[PDB]
Amino acid sequence: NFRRFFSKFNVQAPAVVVLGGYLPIGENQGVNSTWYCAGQHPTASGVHGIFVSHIRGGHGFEIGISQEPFDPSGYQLYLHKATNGNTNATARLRICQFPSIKTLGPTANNDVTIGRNCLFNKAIPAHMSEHSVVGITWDNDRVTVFSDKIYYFYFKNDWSRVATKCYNSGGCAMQYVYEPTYYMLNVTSAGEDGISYQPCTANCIGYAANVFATEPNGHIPEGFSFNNWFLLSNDSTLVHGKVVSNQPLLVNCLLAIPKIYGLGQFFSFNQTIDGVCNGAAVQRAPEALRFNINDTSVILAEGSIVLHTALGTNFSF
Amino acid sequence: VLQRNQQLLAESFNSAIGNITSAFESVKEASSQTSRGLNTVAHALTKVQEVVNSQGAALTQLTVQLQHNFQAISSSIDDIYSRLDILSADVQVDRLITGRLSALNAFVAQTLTKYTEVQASRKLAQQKVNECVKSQSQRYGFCGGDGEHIFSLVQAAPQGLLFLHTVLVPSDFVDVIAIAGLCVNDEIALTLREPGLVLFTHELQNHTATEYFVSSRRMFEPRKPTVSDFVQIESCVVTYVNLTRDQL
Amino acid sequence: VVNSQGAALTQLTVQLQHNFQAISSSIDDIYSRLDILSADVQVDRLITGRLSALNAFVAQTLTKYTEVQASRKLAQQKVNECVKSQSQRYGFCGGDGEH
Amino acid sequence: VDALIEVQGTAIQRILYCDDPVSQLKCSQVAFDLDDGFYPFSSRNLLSH
Amino acid sequence: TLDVCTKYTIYGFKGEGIITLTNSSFLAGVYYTSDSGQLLAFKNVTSGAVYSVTPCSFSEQAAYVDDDIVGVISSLSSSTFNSTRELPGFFYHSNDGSNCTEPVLVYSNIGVCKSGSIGYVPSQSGQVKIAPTVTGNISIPTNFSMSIRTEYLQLYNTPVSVDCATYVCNGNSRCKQLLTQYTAACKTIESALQLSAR
Amino acid sequence: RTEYLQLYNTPVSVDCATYVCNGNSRCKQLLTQYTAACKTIESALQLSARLESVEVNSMLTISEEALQLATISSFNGDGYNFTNVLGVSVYDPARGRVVQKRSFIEDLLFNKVVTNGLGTVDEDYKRCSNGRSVADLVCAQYYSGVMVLPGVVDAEKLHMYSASLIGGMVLGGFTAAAALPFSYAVQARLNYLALQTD
Amino acid sequence: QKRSFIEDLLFNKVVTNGLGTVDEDYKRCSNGRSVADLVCAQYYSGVMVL
Ligand SMILES: *[C@@H]1O[C@H](CO[C@@H]2O[C@@H](C)[C@@H](O)[C@@H](O)[C@@H]2O)[C@@H](O[C@@H]2O[C@H](CO)[C@@H](O[C@@H]3O[C@H](CO[C@H]4O[C@H](CO)[C@@H](O)[C@H](O)[C@@H]4O)[C@@H](O)[C@H](O[C@H]4O[C@H](CO)[C@@H](O)[C@H](O)[C@@H]4O)[C@@H]3O)[C@H](O)[C@H]2NC(C)=O)[C@H](O)[C@H]1NC(C)=O
Ligand SMILES: *[C@@H]1O[C@H](CO)[C@@H](O[C@@H]2O[C@H](CO)[C@@H](O[C@@H]3O[C@H](CO[C@H]4O[C@H](CO)[C@@H](O)[C@H](O)[C@@H]4O)[C@@H](O)[C@H](O[C@H]4O[C@H](CO)[C@@H](O)[C@H](O)[C@@H]4O)[C@@H]3O)[C@H](O)[C@H]2NC(C)=O)[C@H](O)[C@H]1NC(C)=O
Ligand SMILES: *[C@@H]1O[C@H](CO)[C@@H](O[C@@H]2O[C@H](CO)[C@@H](O[C@@H]3O[C@H](CO[C@H]4O[C@H](CO)[C@@H](O)[C@H](O)[C@@H]4O)[C@@H](O)[C@H](O[C@H]4O[C@H](CO)[C@@H](O)[C@H](O)[C@@H]4O)[C@@H]3O)[C@H](O)[C@H]2NC(C)=O)[C@H](O)[C@H]1NC(C)=O
Ligand SMILES: *[C@@H]1O[C@H](CO)[C@@H](O[C@@H]2O[C@H](CO)[C@@H](O[C@@H]3O[C@H](CO[C@H]4O[C@H](CO)[C@@H](O)[C@H](O)[C@@H]4O)[C@@H](O)[C@H](O[C@H]4O[C@H](CO)[C@@H](O)[C@H](O)[C@@H]4O)[C@@H]3O)[C@H](O)[C@H]2NC(C)=O)[C@H](O)[C@H]1NC(C)=O
Ligand SMILES: *[C@@H]1O[C@H](CO)[C@@H](O[C@@H]2O[C@H](CO)[C@@H](O[C@@H]3O[C@H](CO[C@H]4O[C@H](CO)[C@@H](O)[C@H](O)[C@@H]4O)[C@@H](O)[C@H](O[C@H]4O[C@H](CO)[C@@H](O)[C@H](O)[C@@H]4O)[C@@H]3O)[C@H](O)[C@H]2NC(C)=O)[C@H](O)[C@H]1NC(C)=O
Ligand SMILES: *[C@@H]1O[C@H](CO)[C@@H](O[C@@H]2O[C@H](CO)[C@@H](O[C@@H]3O[C@H](CO[C@H]4O[C@H](CO)[C@@H](O)[C@H](O)[C@@H]4O)[C@@H](O)[C@H](O[C@H]4O[C@H](CO)[C@@H](O)[C@H](O)[C@@H]4O)[C@@H]3O)[C@H](O)[C@H]2NC(C)=O)[C@H](O)[C@H]1NC(C)=O
Ligand SMILES: *[C@@H]1O[C@H](CO[C@@H]2O[C@@H](C)[C@@H](O)[C@@H](O)[C@@H]2O)[C@@H](O[C@@H]2O[C@H](CO)[C@@H](O[C@@H]3O[C@H](CO)[C@@H](O)[C@H](O)[C@@H]3O)[C@H](O)[C@H]2NC(C)=O)[C@H](O)[C@H]1NC(C)=O
Ligand SMILES: *[C@@H]1O[C@H](CO)[C@@H](O[C@@H]2O[C@H](CO)[C@@H](O[C@@H]3O[C@H](CO)[C@@H](O)[C@H](O)[C@@H]3O)[C@H](O)[C@H]2NC(C)=O)[C@H](O)[C@H]1NC(C)=O
Ligand SMILES: *[C@@H]1O[C@H](CO)[C@@H](O[C@@H]2O[C@H](CO)[C@@H](O[C@@H]3O[C@H](CO)[C@@H](O)[C@H](O)[C@@H]3O)[C@H](O)[C@H]2NC(C)=O)[C@H](O)[C@H]1NC(C)=O
Ligand SMILES: *[C@@H]1O[C@H](CO)[C@@H](O[C@@H]2O[C@H](CO)[C@@H](O[C@@H]3O[C@H](CO)[C@@H](O)[C@H](O)[C@@H]3O)[C@H](O)[C@H]2NC(C)=O)[C@H](O)[C@H]1NC(C)=O
Ligand SMILES: *[C@@H]1O[C@H](CO[C@@H]2O[C@@H](C)[C@@H](O)[C@@H](O)[C@@H]2O)[C@@H](O)[C@H](O)[C@H]1NC(C)=O
Ligand SMILES: *[C@@H]1O[C@H](CO)[C@@H](O)[C@H](O)[C@H]1NC(C)=O
Ligand SMILES: *[C@@H]1O[C@H](CO)[C@@H](O)[C@H](O)[C@H]1NC(C)=O
Ligand SMILES: *[C@@H]1O[C@H](CO)[C@@H](O)[C@H](O)[C@H]1NC(C)=O
Repeated sequence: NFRRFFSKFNVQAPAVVVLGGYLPIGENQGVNSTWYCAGQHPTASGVHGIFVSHIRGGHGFEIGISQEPFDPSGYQLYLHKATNGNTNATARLRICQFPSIKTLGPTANNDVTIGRNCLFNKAIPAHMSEHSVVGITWDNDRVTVFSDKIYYFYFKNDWSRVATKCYNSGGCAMQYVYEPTYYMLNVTSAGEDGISYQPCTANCIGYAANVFATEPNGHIPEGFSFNNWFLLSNDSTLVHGKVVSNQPLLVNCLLAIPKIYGLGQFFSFNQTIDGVCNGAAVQRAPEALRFNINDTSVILAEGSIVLHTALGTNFSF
Repeated sequence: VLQRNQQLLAESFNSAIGNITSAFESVKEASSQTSRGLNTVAHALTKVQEVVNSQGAALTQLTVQLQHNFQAISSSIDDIYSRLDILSADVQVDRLITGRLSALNAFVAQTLTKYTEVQASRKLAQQKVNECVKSQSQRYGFCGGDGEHIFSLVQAAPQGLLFLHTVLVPSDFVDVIAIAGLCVNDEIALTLREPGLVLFTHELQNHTATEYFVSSRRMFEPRKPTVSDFVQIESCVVTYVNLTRDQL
Repeated sequence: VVNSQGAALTQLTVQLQHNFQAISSSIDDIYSRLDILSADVQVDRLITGRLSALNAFVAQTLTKYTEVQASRKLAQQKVNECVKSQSQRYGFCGGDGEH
Repeated sequence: VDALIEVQGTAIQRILYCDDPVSQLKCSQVAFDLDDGFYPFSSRNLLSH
Repeated sequence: TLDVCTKYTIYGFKGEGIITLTNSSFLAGVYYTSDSGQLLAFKNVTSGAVYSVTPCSFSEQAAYVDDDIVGVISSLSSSTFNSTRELPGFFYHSNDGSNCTEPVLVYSNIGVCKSGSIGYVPSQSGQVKIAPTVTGNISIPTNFSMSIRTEYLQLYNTPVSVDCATYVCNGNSRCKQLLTQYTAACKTIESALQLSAR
Repeated sequence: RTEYLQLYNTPVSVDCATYVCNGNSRCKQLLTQYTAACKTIESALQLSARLESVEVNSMLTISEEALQLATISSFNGDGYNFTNVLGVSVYDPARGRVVQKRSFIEDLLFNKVVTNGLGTVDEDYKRCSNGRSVADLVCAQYYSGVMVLPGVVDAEKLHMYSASLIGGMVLGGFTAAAALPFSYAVQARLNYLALQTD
Repeated sequence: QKRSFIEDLLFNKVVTNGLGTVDEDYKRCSNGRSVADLVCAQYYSGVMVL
């Protein structure tokens, strides 16, 4: 079940990463409250993530997501999926402020705040399997779709009320999740099957926030926060804006949670750095080295940092 | 005066309102050039878009020039002021003040140039409302073009005013027989007076039924004529149909 | 006017020939002479000059285009009144006579 | 390497590269989505060093 | 080296390009340049060999479609695309060599459909007007309908004001007394903007 | 009486980077600091071309019926000549259909004042793309990174445009059997302006 | 009496509140008290659109 759910995402063979999110637990594991919005300690916020792959009629899937606090100047979403087959599973997805009503149809006054044309209007193919669900989750400005490939999109608004013009399904037919659970995902089999999807207990946030997969092209996988990543600037400061520039972001190798540097580990700009290059491997001599920080006390206590010049002069931190 | 024909045009107006209302939002759904040419919302939104982008300009570059240091140690006058004696900095500040003043003279000239041209343009649009709206134009296509005007709903938009020309549209064409003129007793030439109207004969003499009416050339409103509606001439040409006094 | 339009592009290469305070306009060759620092100074000079020239270019070109859009607005006006039709405005097109 | 950067309120996200004539123009236009139409481009001739 | 892209180093004129032979003839002169100052064609003495060089780079016009490029316009037949059709004045490059029927992007008398096919756009049918007639026959219009046409115009522009001194003097005192030498430009702008605003 | 007015203007196309950089990797990465101005100018020129293009397309109209009556044979000659002004009907070219060239009068003014070999006869850039011989400034300025957009319309299009518009005034009913005599419409206008008696 | 249907719809679609069109209060710049965007700055530059 979960094997097919997470096998769709593509990644290099030697990978182990902690993943957090509203993962499914039961077909109809009922909610513990009757709330659809999110606030302090937001757990029973309704359906943070819904996942459905079954239907009792088979005619199709109509989905409408909005926010009950009624901010009509925002955006709405409809999904019209033709429940026929796999290529026919292509669903018309429309992210636009919709001329909709709180009632799921034209039977009252309409919300017409649709000044903007649209934010998205395309048809996305899907597929059918018993253990391949299609669903949607939202988390802050993050929107993630389990349908074929993950679909992640960024926008600033609130979405709190979910409904469907097609309710011809049982409670177990759709899985609604509301609590972001954490699981460490390990894959090294070089196949659709990962090593495990074991739940994560500790260091999950750090591991998730720092561990990623090195691409064959050395590019950045999406969704990464870059929480401790900052623009390389020799001066000045920019709160906001956009720019193109040269930055030390290409990668030759990747390491995480080191355990050997305490034994006088040495690194050079010539040699490609050895170790578990988490993700792909690049046979390119390093040009710079980036370091994550958790507790400087180790550095303060026994961090022995000494640098060497082309004339042999050294400087010890 | 059937009272229905204007009703028939009414749902045409209402159906047109629906498309116009529809076309206001999401122009790029199934747009066509025939629906994107002149007198189209797309052309209209093109105009509104370019003008709003146009007005959203001509100020940033001003910040750009003042940012620069031109042929001087530093853009901070006080720095050199604190870091140097008087005379050399005086040379550079003269350069600097000359640079800023020259840039803004070019700027103020071009801005007033827009001002002059828009004064003329603003004048022109002023008439447009007067005639087309405040009054009824007899021009063929002056308000917009190639149509017969009915009225126009005039509205506004940020810092401007807009026209929507409600215009009648021809769809059918009545094919009728025209008469050159009348002569009677080879003495009296019965002839037209007002060029807009025209005499004619619906149907022909196939079964002794020649329906002599008069109507406007432009519009099809057949009706029986009157003698006083015509004029008399003392000269005749072959173009006139021959009639007798009994036929008068 | 056709002689007029047969102009306003020759001058471009002229200042492109001209060197804005530098040893030589050949950016590649001068780049192939010394270190990077001084060359960076001069290349900024030339790019600024040429961009400013084309900024000028843009202003008068759009100026011609602005004045001419009004012009053929009037022209399309003309093709309406007494061209596709006949009006009673005396001498409106033509002048000094009855059309 | 070279890429486009988006910073918002001292936060950084949506960083895109330029290793594509399509992408080069995209960062040459600093827009994630461009507008369909004609755009002139040179001949990319970095084939041989 | 001949007719290849190479690093030319010629009489203090250096660079990269492709040289070509030409058969021109002039009893004098050895080099010939462009308006910009670059040298295209030249001759050598002992043999009169005349050569013209070309850059190893040229431009082209490519069309952005939906979210990709499907059509390219260049001067060389070779292209990465399946098909390249030599249209009058240019080469059209695409993998879709079909006929355009419902053009989506139109330039001049030419247009391109969604699939990328290109075509010649026929002239749009114009409105029909019936001239008056002396006699005989006429097609009088009847049975009319509605059509509403669009028009806009922007009327007024917001004014702006600046103090040159403040804009140029950020609090200094010595500045104004030094700059007393010339100020009339500030005068011209202020009066002009004020009268314009009023 | 005589009047004239010009209609549109020739557009220009330039690439900023190429115009400034003649194939310079270091320079382009250097100039990467400032580019927004290039975006503005290209947008302006591109958006312009589009806006004037669509409006001229809206300006033009067509009427094949007027084309039917265009020829002298398709006009009921009444004393008047209209010989050198009426457009010439030319044979079937490689197209295979009878097409129309320009009448005597405009060809006269063209061949006198409009110099052949200028920018009006659009140049196919292939000739210098192969090069192989000494060329003129146009390919060099292409080398500079400049290309001149083809004319949006054609003289023949305007020729038959003007022909259709002028010939539209002889129509009677829909597809009239024979053109009404020009004189007949004349006294029509004459009576309109002032009803004639004699 | 507020706006009719179309103009307010076109107003909101083409112009968003907080653009150059919307009016501004100059008191906060005098107070400061927070980060400043351009608008106070060009006031500091001495330019003023009426
Ligand atoms: C460690 O670095 C080595 C060099 O890198 C620098 O030095 C070290 C100390 C660090 O500071 C580092 O940061 C520096 O950047 C690196 O060596 C690599 O591999 C070989 C080493 O032998 C070298 O490549 C050679 O290339 C030539 C061709 O280049 C020109 O050579 C002559 C120069 O005049 C010209 O005439 C030619 O036309 C070429 O244009 C090859 O000919 C040569 O083949 C043989 O060279 C030696 C000669 O004794 C033999 O012993 C070898 O076995 C070869 O068979 C090499 O191919 C070069 O130093 C460097 N090349 C590259 C591409 O990196 C070494 O790999 C680094 N080690 C690690 C583990 O990272
Ligand atoms: C993510 O998923 C991967 C895939 O399973 C896990 O990798 C396994 O890790 C365990 C724990 O170390 C391995 O088990 C031990 O492996 C030792 C090393 O040999 C393996 O590794 C080398 C190099 O990768 C391979 O070439 C080799 O073929 C082996 O696969 C063995 O030496 C160990 O056996 C020793 O101890 C036993 C007693 O316990 C003795 O009987 C033996 O004789 C020997 O002395 C042991 O087998 C396992 O092998 C790894 N898998 C693979 C395929 O190598 C990751 O740990 C996992 N990570 C997370 C976070 O989930
Ligand atoms: C803030 O301010 C600093 C200070 O200037 C800027 O730092 C510059 O960064 C750039 C980017 O790398 C540097 O450019 C590089 O210069 C190298 C100089 O090496 C020569 O000089 C040394 C002596 O100093 C010699 O010993 C050596 O042998 C060389 O002769 C170049 O080697 C680099 O080459 C690049 O291009 C080649 C292709 O030709 C590539 O193969 C290389 O990998 C490399 O990419 C490069 O040109 C520049 O030198 C730095 N300045 C100084 C003074 O050193 C920051 O960029 C600036 N901005 C920010 C945001 O920090
Ligand atoms: C200008 O307007 C007048 C007034 O409407 C028109 O007079 C109408 O003429 C049309 C035909 O041109 C008639 O429309 C059709 O009438 C059918 C029955 O009426 C006569 O039909 C034939 C005519 O060929 C006679 O032989 C027969 O004996 C009938 O007496 C209706 O059944 C038709 O309805 C269907 O078609 C229309 C159009 O497709 C659809 O919208 C309908 O839903 C339906 O499917 C059709 O209405 C009409 O009867 C005439 N009206 C009157 C009052 O006589 C002029 O003809 C018109 N000028 C034109 C068209 O040039
Ligand atoms: C609009 O202006 C026209 C011209 O001033 C007025 O006169 C009409 O003119 C057209 C053409 O000029 C006429 O169309 C004609 O159709 C006729 C059809 O033949 C009739 O007569 C024969 C012999 O009696 C019958 O057997 C037959 O059934 C028909 O009743 C012919 O006269 C013409 O076509 C004939 O000759 C040609 C060439 O030889 C052949 O190719 C044909 O096959 C056919 O044999 C001609 O096409 C039209 O009929 C004229 N009007 C009338 C009322 O007759 C119009 O009157 C004017 N319109 C109005 C409304 O006033
Ligand atoms: C041009 O250059 C490239 C390589 O250099 C090649 O071009 C490709 O050529 C192949 C085969 O000629 C083309 O393949 C075609 O794909 C079409 C698209 O269908 C897609 O979707 C269906 C599901 O609806 C999938 O089953 C299918 O695999 C595709 O993913 C198909 O429609 C084509 O035929 C199929 O569909 C038709 C109609 O449905 C059926 O009647 C057929 O039986 C068949 O099932 C065909 O499979 C491919 O699109 C080309 N790519 C391009 C042009 O970019 C060629 O070597 C070269 N020349 C040509 C002419 O392309
Ligand atoms: C569109 O598809 C046509 C198919 O060929 C033919 O097109 C029409 C002319 C019809 O006759 C069709 O029944 C027939 O299959 C492709 O062929 C070319 O079409 C053009 C369009 O008119 C033909 O026109 C020629 O134009 C030149 C210059 O105007 C004249 O000299 C010719 O005498 C002729 O009029 C042409 O003959 C025809 N064949 C060729 C060019 O070999 C056409 O390529 C295709 N278009 C596109 C853009 O894909
Ligand atoms: C003139 O235009 C107004 C504005 O649209 C029309 O009023 C509209 O009338 C329709 C038809 O009744 C209303 O539609 C309603 O839709 C809801 C579902 O959204 C449905 O439940 C209702 O039964 C009704 O059909 C619409 O709300 C209403 N809008 C407004 C603003 O009044 C009016 O009808 C038009 N004039 C004529 C003569 O139709
Ligand atoms: C209606 O009355 C007028 C008034 O007389 C008639 O006009 C006359 O018509 C005859 C017959 O066509 C004309 O005779 C013609 O003379 C010319 C030479 O002028 C000759 O070439 C012809 O063969 C014919 O014989 C006569 O001139 C003319 N006179 C006038 C003053 O118009 C008209 O004919 C009458 N209508 C009908 C249908 O007969
Ligand atoms: C309609 O216009 C045509 C075109 O002009 C007239 O036909 C041609 O007219 C020209 C001058 O009008 C004649 O040129 C002659 O050339 C000879 C030799 O150079 C010269 O000696 C004469 O003095 C005259 O300039 C030409 O012969 C003549 N050709 C023909 C075939 O007509 C035509 O006469 C005009 N018709 C009407 C009704 O206006
Ligand atoms: C080059 O030679 C031309 C003579 O005819 C050409 O001969 C060779 C070179 C081939 O190109 C062949 O296709 C031609 O028939 C001269 O007409 C031409 O002027 C010469 N080039 C120059 C620059 O003078
Ligand atoms: C795809 O599904 C739609 C709606 O379910 C249906 O109308 C269409 O015929 C289907 N197409 C195929 C090829 O099955
Ligand atoms: C001084 O730093 C050491 C090394 O990090 C740390 O262990 C120690 O606690 C510090 N000194 C005191 C008195 O805490
Ligand atoms: C728009 O016009 C079409 C005819 O072109 C008509 O069928 C349709 O009903 C109209 N739309 C509305 C909303 O009335």
